[PDB]
Amino acid sequence: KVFGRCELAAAMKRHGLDNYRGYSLGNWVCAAKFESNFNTQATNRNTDGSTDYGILQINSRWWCNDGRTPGSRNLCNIPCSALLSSDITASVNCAKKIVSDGNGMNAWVAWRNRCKGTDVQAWIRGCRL
Repeated sequence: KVFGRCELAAAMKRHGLDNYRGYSLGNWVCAAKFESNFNTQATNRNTDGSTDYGILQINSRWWCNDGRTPGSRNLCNIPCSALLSSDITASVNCAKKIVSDGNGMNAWVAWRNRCKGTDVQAWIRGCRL
């Protein structure tokens, strides 16, 4: 599924991401835009044998099990395929753990390259939240 910008913002605010750990809703919507362009089925294989899954591109090396990532851990205790659902619940709950893993939102490279330090409030424009 491909979320409209405000549609995703609503879904995220609904799952408690607005201001979570000090990160405004805009930060999350912006991370989502550049990590997967709001596509829940988005996937990117990495050169280290891992794969990034879903709307927030969660990595299989440490966060979910896809059965084909060497020395992989499953800290979020879920199959990576669960991160490809139209329901973002799984991704959000896993994301909540990642953002508290000692690097803030820096865990998402796209957020770091395209959202950090910017006027992220613009990603929430036009949304009746």
